Amino acid sequence: KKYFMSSVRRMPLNRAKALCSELQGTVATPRNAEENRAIQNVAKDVAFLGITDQRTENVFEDLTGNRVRYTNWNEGEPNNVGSGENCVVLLTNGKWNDVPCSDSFLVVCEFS
Amino acid sequence: KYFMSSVRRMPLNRAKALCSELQGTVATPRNAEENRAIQNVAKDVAFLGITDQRTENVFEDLTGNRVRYTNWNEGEPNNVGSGENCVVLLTNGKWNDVPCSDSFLVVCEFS
Ligand SMILES: [Ca+2]
Ligand SMILES: [Ca+2]
Ligand SMILES: [Ca+2]
Ligand SMILES: [Ca+2]
Ligand SMILES: [Cl-]
Repeated sequence: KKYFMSSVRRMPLNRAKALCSELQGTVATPRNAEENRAIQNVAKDVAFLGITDQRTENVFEDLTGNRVRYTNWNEGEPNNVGSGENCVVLLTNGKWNDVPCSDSFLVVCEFS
Repeated sequence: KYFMSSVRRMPLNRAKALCSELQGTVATPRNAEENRAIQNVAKDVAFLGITDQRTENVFEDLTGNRVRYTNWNEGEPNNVGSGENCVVLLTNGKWNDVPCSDSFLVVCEFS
């Protein structure tokens, strides 16, 4: 099964990726509502998910460039505000929001 | 318990920081079964969450609890040189006490 663990500190996506990979895991990518809720269980505050539309705007892929199916966008999202929000975070209500990849949030790593 | 190994080597302080970052701790085998599980996740010599920093020759986990199960390599623990207060799991599953300042892989443990 997948196991989810949340970080203590906040960091931008690249550092989040490096953290999870240090222990041979990846940034949590929920594939369904059950997994989304499991990530919610460990995330005490807004946290990065392993999803981005960095390749093509409004086409969301996991960090391995594999287009995702399941999404749980908060109402009004994704809105790509300003210069661009190409990363994704899980809000404390379980819904998602696109944010700048350079902004800092907790990270939830995924292992199996 | 779930065990994960790092890919890079680092001293105990950085190892502890790494496991703590994801709310886990450096792996401490409580029996032969856990010892094997940790050995398998590690591809090379790795730190365990055991030290005798507080009292020499009194090995305890990172929370001060004295360890019961031990799997010392023949001749260990020997506290050689100017001292060896940390512990690593060798590639054969046995343990060796080493300087906490030295760098090895780390296996973190989660519940
Ligand atoms: Ca975008
Ligand atoms: Ca947004
Ligand atoms: Ca010693
Ligand atoms: Ca020794
Ligand atoms: Cl030492």
